[PDB]
Amino acid sequence: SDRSAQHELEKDLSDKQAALRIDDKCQHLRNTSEGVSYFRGVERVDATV
Amino acid sequence: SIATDNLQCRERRQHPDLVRDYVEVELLKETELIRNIQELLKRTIGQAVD
Amino acid sequence: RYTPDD
Amino acid sequence: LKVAQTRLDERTRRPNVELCRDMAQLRLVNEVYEVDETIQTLQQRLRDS
Amino acid sequence: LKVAQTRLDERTRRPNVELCRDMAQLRLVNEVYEVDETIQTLQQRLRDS
Amino acid sequence: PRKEYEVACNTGAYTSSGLATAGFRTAK
Amino acid sequence: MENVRREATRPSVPSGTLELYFPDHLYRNDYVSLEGPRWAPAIKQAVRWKFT
Amino acid sequence: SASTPETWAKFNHDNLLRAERERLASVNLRKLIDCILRDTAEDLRLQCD
Amino acid sequence: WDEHDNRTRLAERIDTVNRWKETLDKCLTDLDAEIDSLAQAKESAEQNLQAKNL
Repeated sequence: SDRSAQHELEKDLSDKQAALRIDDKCQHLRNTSEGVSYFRGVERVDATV
Repeated sequence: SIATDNLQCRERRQHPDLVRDYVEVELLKETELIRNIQELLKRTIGQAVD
Repeated sequence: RYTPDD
Repeated sequence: LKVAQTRLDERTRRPNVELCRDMAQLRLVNEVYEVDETIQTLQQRLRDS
Repeated sequence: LKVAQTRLDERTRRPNVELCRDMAQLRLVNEVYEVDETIQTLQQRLRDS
Repeated sequence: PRKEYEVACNTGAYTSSGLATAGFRTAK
Repeated sequence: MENVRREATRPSVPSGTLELYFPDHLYRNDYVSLEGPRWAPAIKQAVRWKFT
Repeated sequence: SASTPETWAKFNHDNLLRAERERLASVNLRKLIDCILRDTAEDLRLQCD
Repeated sequence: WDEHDNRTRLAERIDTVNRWKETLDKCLTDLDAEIDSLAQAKESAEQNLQAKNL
């Protein structure tokens, strides 16, 4: 049972840390940068829980 | 709002009963239908005013 | 959740 | 507008539960629409000129 | 086409008699219409890009 | 045994019950 | 002998073609059928259940 | 001298036809909107049933 | 003089409609506040019920 509980905790650690990396990429996005692109359409989008 | 409350209350349930069928699926269909309805309404009213 | 196929 | 869209785009890639309808999304969509009406007004002024 | 239409304009200062239809004006309206359709085609290319 | 049948039942582009290998499984 | 030229204020027929370098059409063009959230919503719990 | 009878007539004729076309377009859009309203209501009804 | 008096009439009309406007706006703001608070109380009572089986 101990090891099972550990497993759940590290699963959560992994997914959250991936999210952190994504939002660091978000943060350091800066005006007149490279990857900026006109994408159009997907604003009114909510598949969110 | 009624559908959101329906799904919320259904989520509220005790441990040994937690199941999923059309009920959840069909309610999700309701929600999606509703959202599409609003967007189409807004576009139509825009054309009307022009 | 996936086959090898796809 | 370019950069604002850019920052909006990526965040739908986030995995299962950490995806949220954050006030970030709120303010972002507000900015998008508002700058749209701003553009329309300015173009009307241009025609006037 | 700026220079084209202004080039056409001041022809309408001419005094009483020598004011005359000429191949110039015919050719002038021809070039006006064709530069217009040129511009719209190039806009079409812009949308495709 | 059960392993083969769970693989058979949960493989397609349709839905998926997270019947994991071991450890606590999903409440749904 | 010439005043139609001053009366050119209102185009009898002409509409013609104008001059722009700012097309920037309104960001919207037609619609797209959206789709909902994979899996079902999750909100809040009071007490939970366990096998120890 | 400022105008000639046929030109003045054609002036009037053009304006009339313009108004007529706009009225036709309005009628068409009205009917389309009505039908969309009806279909929306019925489909949501069936889904709830 | 007739023109002038008509102008003054329209002035007073617009002033009155303006003040009615601002009162209506403040009422709507309070509407939002109370609606939000009612929501909060509702959810709180809900989990209070939820715990009542243990």
